[PDB]
Amino acid sequence: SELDQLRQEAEQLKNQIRDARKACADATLSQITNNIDPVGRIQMRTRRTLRGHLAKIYAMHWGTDSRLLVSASQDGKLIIWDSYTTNKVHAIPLRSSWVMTCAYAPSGNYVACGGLDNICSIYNLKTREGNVRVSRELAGHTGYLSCCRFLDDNQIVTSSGDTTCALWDIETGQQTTTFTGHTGDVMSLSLAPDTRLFVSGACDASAKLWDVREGMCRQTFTGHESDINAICFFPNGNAFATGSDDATCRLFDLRADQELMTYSHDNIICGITSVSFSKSGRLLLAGYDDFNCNVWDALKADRAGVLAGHDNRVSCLGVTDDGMAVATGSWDSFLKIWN
Amino acid sequence: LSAEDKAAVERSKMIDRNLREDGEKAAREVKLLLLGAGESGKNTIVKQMKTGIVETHFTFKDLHFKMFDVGAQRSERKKWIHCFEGVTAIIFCVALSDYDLVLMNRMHASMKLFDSICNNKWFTDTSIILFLNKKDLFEEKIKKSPLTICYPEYAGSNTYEEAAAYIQCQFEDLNKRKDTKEIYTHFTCSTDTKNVQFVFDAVTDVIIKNNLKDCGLF
Amino acid sequence: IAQARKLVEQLKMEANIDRIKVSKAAADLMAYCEAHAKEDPLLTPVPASENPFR
Amino acid sequence: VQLVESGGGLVQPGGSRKLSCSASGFAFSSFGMHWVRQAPEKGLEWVAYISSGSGTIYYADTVKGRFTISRDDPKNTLFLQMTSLRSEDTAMYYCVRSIYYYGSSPFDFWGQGTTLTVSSSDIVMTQATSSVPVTPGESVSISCRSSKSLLHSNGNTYLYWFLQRPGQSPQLLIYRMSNLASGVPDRFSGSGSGTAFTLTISRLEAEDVGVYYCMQHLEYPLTFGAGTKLEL
Amino acid sequence: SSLALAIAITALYSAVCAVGLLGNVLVMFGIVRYTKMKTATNIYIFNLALADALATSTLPFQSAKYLMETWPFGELLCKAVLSIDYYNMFTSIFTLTMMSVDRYIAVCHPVKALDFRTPAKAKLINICIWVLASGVGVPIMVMAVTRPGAVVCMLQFPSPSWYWDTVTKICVFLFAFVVPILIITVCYGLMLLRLRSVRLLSGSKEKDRSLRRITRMVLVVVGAFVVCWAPIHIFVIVWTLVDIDRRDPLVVAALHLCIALGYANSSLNPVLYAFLDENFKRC
Ligand SMILES: N=C(N)NCCCCCCN1CC[C@]23c4c5ccc(O)c4O[C@H]2c2nc4ccccc4cc2C[C@@]3(O)[C@H]1C5
Repeated sequence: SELDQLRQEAEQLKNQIRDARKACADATLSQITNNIDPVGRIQMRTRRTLRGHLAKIYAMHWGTDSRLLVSASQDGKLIIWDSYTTNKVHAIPLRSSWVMTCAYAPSGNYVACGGLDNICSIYNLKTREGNVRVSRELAGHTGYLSCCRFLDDNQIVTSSGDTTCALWDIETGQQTTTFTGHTGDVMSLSLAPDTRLFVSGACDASAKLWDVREGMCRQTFTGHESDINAICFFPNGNAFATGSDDATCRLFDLRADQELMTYSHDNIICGITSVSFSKSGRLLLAGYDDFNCNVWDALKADRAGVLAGHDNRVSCLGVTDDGMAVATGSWDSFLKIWN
Repeated sequence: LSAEDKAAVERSKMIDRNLREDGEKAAREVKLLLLGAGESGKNTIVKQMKTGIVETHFTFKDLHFKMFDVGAQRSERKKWIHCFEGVTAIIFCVALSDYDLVLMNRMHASMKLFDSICNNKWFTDTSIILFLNKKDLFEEKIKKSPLTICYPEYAGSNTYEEAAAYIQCQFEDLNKRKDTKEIYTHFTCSTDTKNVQFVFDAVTDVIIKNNLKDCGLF
Repeated sequence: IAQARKLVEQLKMEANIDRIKVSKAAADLMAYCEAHAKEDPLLTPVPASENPFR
Repeated sequence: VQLVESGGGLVQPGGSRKLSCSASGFAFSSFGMHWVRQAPEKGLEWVAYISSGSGTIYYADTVKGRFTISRDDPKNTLFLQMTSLRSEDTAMYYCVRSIYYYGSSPFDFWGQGTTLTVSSSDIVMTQATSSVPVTPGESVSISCRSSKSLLHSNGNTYLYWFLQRPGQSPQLLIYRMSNLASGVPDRFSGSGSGTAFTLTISRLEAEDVGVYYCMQHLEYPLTFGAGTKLEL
Repeated sequence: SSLALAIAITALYSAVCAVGLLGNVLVMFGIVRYTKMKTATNIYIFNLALADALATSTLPFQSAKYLMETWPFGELLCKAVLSIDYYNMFTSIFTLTMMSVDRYIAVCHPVKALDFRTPAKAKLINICIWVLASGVGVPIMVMAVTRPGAVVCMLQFPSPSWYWDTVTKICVFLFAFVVPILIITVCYGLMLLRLRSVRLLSGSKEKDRSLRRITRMVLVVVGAFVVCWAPIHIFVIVWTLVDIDRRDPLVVAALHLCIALGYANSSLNPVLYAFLDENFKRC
């Protein structure tokens, strides 16, 4: 009969943390930013359109140099674009055409992808031969690869559909660490700027912050009412933003362990597929399923702009390291670069 | 443009041409998604050709088929089923030999899965090829175990034909908005090689329908 | 059975963190967004010559 | 990666000869291929270029209309048909592979070369230094001047630095005036602007004795320079 | 004293010319800015619209010919107009025939159709159709000399001129009307039989919502072709065979009414595309 006692203890600890969070809450960020000058409207237009994909684009990632990018489509293709001149640098076939994530190594020597085959494939782009060959195939996830980001050239972190995250050493192809605790399917993964902590959003309406070196969850955030599909970090590493299928973005803070803002509108009934900040963190760009992106003021919770011009659901969007452009990849088999 | 810039453009055009050729070859290809319960029987339908999801490629009557099995994916279907929105057909394997076995009746679980997949928002006009497996076991089992266990409102003859037709009709009745949906029903016989041919016929119809969408008189 | 003990231990570990007030976090976010507003090519219009995407 | 040359030999003027290059160890069909010749006592001059897919073909002015360059991709082999041979064609011929995309490594590998002997404007590229004595453990700077500025409007300076050891094929050191080559130690440094460029060896070893060449890739016909020999 | 007839024929010509020009311009604008030309059906409708646009250019010329019965535009524009008429007639008829054959392939042979119906193949056979009518348009422009108590502009066949004219007219009737109508009827009938066998049968909605509509569209296309091309062909045949008062204003009015029916077919094909093609109706 100790299960009931343990459940009561868990409820008591939940009440304790809720009381502590309520005691730490004094004034909302909206009240503080009621006196800061807003931006009336931003107007970003398409400077570049990248064509060549023959199926739905499911992921894209920028390079560190903010000129090269990698896009993944479910036609079995991973394309490296030179965004400046609309040039295709590499077209990598995949053994499995079911790809839901792609990553660019910070050094630019490797790319990664994965999906319904439960395998994270790492491809080497700088070979003595002129082709791009597969460097390794990390296996050991019982669910589909939802996201993957590069710690460095030898370390990778993967989010999967078996309610687990993993940290792999690429050279040995083995799981250095496994992060467990999520009740539902982990759908997103964002790395901190110092790249020592990472947040993962899952289908149990929960975002968890993990320490990579130690391997345990530091804090758990639960404000959403549906499955979180997108996660991203503030540029200062002390806050993050989550998008879910309840049509609401939410900005949480780490050192306060609360939610700071909610970005929602009564005219939006569709989910959020991907979110991304700006370089200064003033703008939050969120891709929706109603075929267009919305640009919110991160401190004023106002829809500062709309990025329309996609004929299908915006699956991914990214912002360059220097903040010069925003690249959106939707299901209409096109990528659009906005400035 | 400098010389290496022109050569880079030439490289881009070459791999664009290769991309177009690969896309045409993939567009000449028909897609089947295989679905069913664990004990329903799928290995009997993939053995008549002669971790992760599994692919089976075969060729019948100058037509290339890929069949995807997602039975090893123990996760939420609602987050990767839109990857199969463009498939030509979905094959659903339902066993007839497990009407009296509970593993909750597992045939009722098959009906629930069929209802969830058929009325999905991503499968508004995707054809169902319903294969009802284990007819010999059904004939050997219906002679002693009645169909009242799975269906209380049977009220019919306890023979093979009546019970089989009742089960088939109970599976057809789960199809809401059946004007734009078509369900093909076949009874799986192990000692025959015509089963894939049936799929071929069903597949052909979809192409014809798609061709009626191509010339603007669908 | 041990999953309940594991989650109780995890909740106890997560309950002991020191939390700063919401005012401090709000001021930190405002200071970051005001100390990098000039170096934001999307918040402010960019010159045509300096724009790599023409 | 092997580029083995074959053919060559002794011919009479007015004859014809086919030079063959067998490629192994790399994707031949994706690369562009150059034929570059070297006179018995002179430097290198560029002869011919075929692109990937055999779409773009360039020739030098002294060889136009007499030589043809072809490429068999299933056989992984490169041909140079040679007609109306004269006394200026006595040379050692080199096959060079070059791949062209963003951040590429052109002119990276050179074949051994085959010897052909017979019976008896554009950008002018100058290297003022010649036969410079050097000492081990000391830095040395090699200069290269151009008639036209190599700095394109996209921010790329199209200067390539090559090294030829005695009795050996040339090897690539610098791609575009700043960039080190793969397998090259961090002792060579490229710098310069406009028409004037320098290559600095910070510490000199015993394997750096050879002839250094600077080439332009801004526009065809891809002029090389003279030799900057250093041997001590 | 056929002033009312002259005004009516001029008004009909102006109406069909304006309607055809507007419809072809709208079809071009739609195929440019609505759906990219990436399907064989779009390719065929594009080239049919281009043929109709080139054909709907001699309306003032025949209007002036009917009004004044005197050709002031010389052997040069006689040759140009006659060559344009022959070329566009053959091109449009062959494009309709190829559309019917393409639909028959798409329905009755789907496995081979997913390989044959490439946009590149469609462009190839359509260009072949365009250039095969050049072999008919070139002799018309090469050999057509005016010879005016009547200003008359028509082809000067060598001796035996009557034999050559009869051969030319019989050939144009057997290779511009009879063979295309047979091919269109056979292809559409076999396609409709195949669609009857296709599981669009049964149900209270499928049959009368799809198969009846497809049969209606096929019947209206074939009927438009027949009732808008047959009268002028049969009038040409009876004018060559049976003697009649070629100087009668009523006979001239009947000729120009048949010409108006042909130009009405040219202006009515985009009407059928706009108000009957389900792809254009949806998208
Ligand atoms: N949709 C389009 N693609 N186009 C728009 C409609 C174009 C209609 C006019 C086409 N045009 C072609 C040439 C012509 C003619 C015709 C039939 C049989 C024949 O053998 C013949 O040859 C010529 C002729 N010769 C005649 C010779 C003597 C007397 C009268 C003649 C009338 C015609 C009508 C003709 O001009 C007529 C039909």
